[PDB]
Amino acid sequence: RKLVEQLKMEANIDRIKVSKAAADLMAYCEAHAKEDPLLTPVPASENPFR
Amino acid sequence: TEKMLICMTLVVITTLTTLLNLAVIMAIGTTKKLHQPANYLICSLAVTDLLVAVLVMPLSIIYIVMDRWKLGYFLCEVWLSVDMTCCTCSIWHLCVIALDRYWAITNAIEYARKRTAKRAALMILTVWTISIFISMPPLQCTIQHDHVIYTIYSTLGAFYIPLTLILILYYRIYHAAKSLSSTRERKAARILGLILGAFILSWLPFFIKELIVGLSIYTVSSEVADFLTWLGYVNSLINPLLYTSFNEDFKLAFKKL
Amino acid sequence: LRQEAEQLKNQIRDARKACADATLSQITNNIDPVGRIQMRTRRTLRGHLAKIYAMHWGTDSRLLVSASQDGKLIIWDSYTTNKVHAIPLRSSWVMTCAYAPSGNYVACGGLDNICSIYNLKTREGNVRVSRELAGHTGYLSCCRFLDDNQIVTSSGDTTCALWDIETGQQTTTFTGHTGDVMSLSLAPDTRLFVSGACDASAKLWDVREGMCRQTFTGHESDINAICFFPNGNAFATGSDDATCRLFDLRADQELMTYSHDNIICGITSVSFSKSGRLLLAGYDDFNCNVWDALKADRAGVLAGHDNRVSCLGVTDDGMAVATGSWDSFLKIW
Amino acid sequence: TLSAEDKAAVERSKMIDRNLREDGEKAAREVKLLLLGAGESGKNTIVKQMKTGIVETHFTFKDLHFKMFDVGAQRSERKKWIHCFEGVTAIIFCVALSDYDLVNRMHASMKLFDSICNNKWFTDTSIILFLNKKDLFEEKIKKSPLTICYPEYAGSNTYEEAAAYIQCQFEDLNKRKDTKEIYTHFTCSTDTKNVQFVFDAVTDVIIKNNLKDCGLF
Amino acid sequence: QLVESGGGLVQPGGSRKLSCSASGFAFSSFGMHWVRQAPEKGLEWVAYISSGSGTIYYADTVKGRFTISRDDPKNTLFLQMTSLRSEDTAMYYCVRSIYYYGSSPFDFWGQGTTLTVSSDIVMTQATSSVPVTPGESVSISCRSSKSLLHSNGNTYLYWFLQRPGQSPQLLIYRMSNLASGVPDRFSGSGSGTAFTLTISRLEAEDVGVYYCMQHLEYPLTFGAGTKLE
Ligand SMILES: CN1CCC(c2c[nH]c3ccc(O)cc23)CC1
Repeated sequence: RKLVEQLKMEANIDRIKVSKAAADLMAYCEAHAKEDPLLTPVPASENPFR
Repeated sequence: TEKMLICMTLVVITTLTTLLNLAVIMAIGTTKKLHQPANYLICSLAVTDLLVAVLVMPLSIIYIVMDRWKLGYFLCEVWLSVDMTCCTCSIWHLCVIALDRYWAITNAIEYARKRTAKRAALMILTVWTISIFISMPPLQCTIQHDHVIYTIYSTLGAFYIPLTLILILYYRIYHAAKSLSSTRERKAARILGLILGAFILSWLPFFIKELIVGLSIYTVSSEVADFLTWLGYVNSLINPLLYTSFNEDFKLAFKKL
Repeated sequence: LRQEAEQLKNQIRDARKACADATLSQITNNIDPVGRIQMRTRRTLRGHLAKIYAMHWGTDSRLLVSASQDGKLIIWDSYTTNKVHAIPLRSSWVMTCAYAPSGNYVACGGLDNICSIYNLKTREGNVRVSRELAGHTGYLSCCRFLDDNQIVTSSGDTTCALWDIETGQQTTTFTGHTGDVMSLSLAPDTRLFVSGACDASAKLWDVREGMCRQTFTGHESDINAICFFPNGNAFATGSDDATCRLFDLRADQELMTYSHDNIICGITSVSFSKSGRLLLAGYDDFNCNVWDALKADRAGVLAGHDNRVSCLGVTDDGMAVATGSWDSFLKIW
Repeated sequence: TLSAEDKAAVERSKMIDRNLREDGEKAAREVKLLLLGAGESGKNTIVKQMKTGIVETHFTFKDLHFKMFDVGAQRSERKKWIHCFEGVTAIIFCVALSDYDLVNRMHASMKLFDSICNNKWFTDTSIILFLNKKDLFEEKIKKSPLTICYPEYAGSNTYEEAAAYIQCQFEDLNKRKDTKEIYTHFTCSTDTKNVQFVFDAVTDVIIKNNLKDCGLF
Repeated sequence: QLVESGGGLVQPGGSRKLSCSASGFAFSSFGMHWVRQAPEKGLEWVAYISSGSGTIYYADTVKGRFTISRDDPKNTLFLQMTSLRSEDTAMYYCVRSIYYYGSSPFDFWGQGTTLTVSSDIVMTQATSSVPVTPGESVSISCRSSKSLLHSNGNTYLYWFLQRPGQSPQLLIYRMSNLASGVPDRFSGSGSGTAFTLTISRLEAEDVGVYYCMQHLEYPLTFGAGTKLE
């Protein structure tokens, strides 16, 4: 019974375009890539795991 | 022509033996599932086979191809002693593996507590101790049967009483298995018969001719003696297949590699 | 009241399609691929003697907690492999384990309906059961810490609950899932969390009031893994259909799907790197794969585990990735 | 290399490793048994006789320590947690004979048996089936024939023949006959003999596992 | 809680048994250290026994003369003393310690017992006395002959505060982490070889003797002791 009210409340949320969200995600990825040791193999000197 | 054919056959036999032993040991060591007392005994047998294949077989073919062996006056005694020690150690490893299997199958509950790396180590050390016990007395050059008592005692304590133990333990194991379609029982009986037949056809003729020569019953020819020596040696090649191919854990370990 | 459910679902789908002016596949086409992301097993954590189902990295990126069927939690010093603590569990059946953000508490649970909290900073030294979160009627699937006093739980009851450790009672109960909840994911801001369930749907919830912000669908089978994107505006999920899907909270729909013909088995765990560009998820058949969050390409393979990769975790700093598996070994990559 | 505290930390880790190895060795000898059945199959009575969530019952018999897992309280999805019991030595199944004409719990029990025995996680796991409450079957069958639920049944509605037919139908559901074995037995409210049968089944399972290790099975 | 027993007057060259009953904590998982303090001089390390007696260490002044043993079932720490020298007179403190990442070794010290008889890193505290008043900020300087900054980045240094007529209590461990129950007034910082302890908004209970200790390698050594009044 509560499912209909829950779905109605969920349907009233704000909606966004995919393009801008994808652009923001790509911007975040490129910005934080420099700070991602997995993406860029960190030198063994700074790597705590050897 | 014949010499070259014998050379290639013996070389391929020894190389296959040593590669199979190395594969078995690496598979046992790498895989954690294969870290069990029975697997420890199997690994000990495999390393014994590798030792006999990498210390005896090279000199074996060296002597066989060219009869006049002169690698060393004292080296011959060391070679004979190490060959006897390794062969007796392998036979007793088969015996103790059969004993462990019989205890596990029969005393599956009581033997579980005693099944530990300590027990396997004790078995390995006592097998080595028995082998050196039989091999110290002696301590073209070959062992001479100058003492009937010594040769009789050695052949009794190296192959005959371990053979009796093997037969008794495997008969008891088969009795327990059959008491406990029939395709599974047929497969178990076939495996046991194959193991027993391999061991017999590999070792028994050599000890028969050893008794014959020791007792002076008949003069065994050198060619037949060497043929039976190699028929006993190939037991080292056979053992890893019999003791690993039939175990699903070993199958997975080999497939992983 | 159920007659308008289909109409409202159709309206939601139409709105989503209208707002789906483009897809991430055509937006990231011009972005160069991350290439072959090769990782070696820097550390091999040994000491577990049973199947391992969960693990969690610490906020310091050094200490991690792992749970196995041996009924004990082991705190591993990943930098040196030393076992900081050994915490026997009253129940040997543990399916999840969490490490407090401050590190003062560690929680775990499983077939037992309690997400027992363990105090690592106990005065007596030996780790005790600070609290037991009883009240769930199904096997616990995941309970992730919010702070020293607040923790969320997900179990097989098809509902999630918010507990106060000091009080020991539920303060906000989340309901709406039809299938059993299998995983939890906490956003970087700690304001929202997403839980995946067996009904192939992921729901966004608010911790403060417990209202379901959004509902995500698209998976063809049960969902077993879920993890937030580092920015907190998106999350990826892993399901039994062998395809990982990326969902953006603002978009309220799928953005990218990661699957290959080679993989014909379900996903067990999912995690994101610090930047979120690399998507790492555990897979059956005893190996793990790395997926580009943008290009969706298989960046690399984390092979070496002899059993299913039950759990996967990434350090907050992204220095290394530790993958647990049913072979009772954790490997840090 | 290591400092004074680092050496102490390594020593603590070594002590933890020794404790872990000791606990694992102790648990290896421990027998893990999984308990399954219908809601009213009598599994609670069985565990009570031997001794909200999963319940672990520990008991000892003839030098073997047994721990049983009562998963009847788990109403969640089965395949999401059943895989945890892959290492159980044997699976104990409880079925209520008296519920053959009670509303159709026998149908649900048979579906449960089909799901559990044929599960990929329990391919090599033996099932110790138990037929609970035959003291009610022997009397109810006299008044209510077994043909009410299963028309395929034939012959006189006697307790022995009906029990044999039900057992045969149970082992008919086994799709891994060549890989696993089912040890069916009747509870009969005999604590001593029931525990003896459980011990015998565990011993037989261990012996077959040893034979498999030897390649004979 | 730690209580020491087995003291009293002894003749030179004698032997006596010291018992340190342990309660309120898992004595088995805690390493134990023995520290002796003379009536007027500073703390002196005696011996260390690790959990389970797997590793035992003694100071050069007592190596081969004192033996330390543990009995987990009784939760008691034993120190068999033989051939007691004249200089051995000191108040022996039973110290609790556990060694793991993020731990606080020497966190708890026993009340101690008084006994009367009828290459190593040295810490310098030339600033023996520094008068202070409530509400004032004071800094205590400690220096070492060897760099305590290990290759792993941990500076193995400890600060201990001993109130008049009370056993020392851990103040700061590893030069950066404050022990449980220590007010945030105390702070620790320094270079590889230069060390200093900062006290902010000093109050009455802060009065005592501050000891600088190094834990890079055994034997452990303590500073002279800075007395604040
Ligand atoms: C190749 N080797 C095969 C085994 C043989 C041997 C072992 N033990 C013995 C005891 C007595 C004897 O006469 C001979 C032997 C020596 C040669």
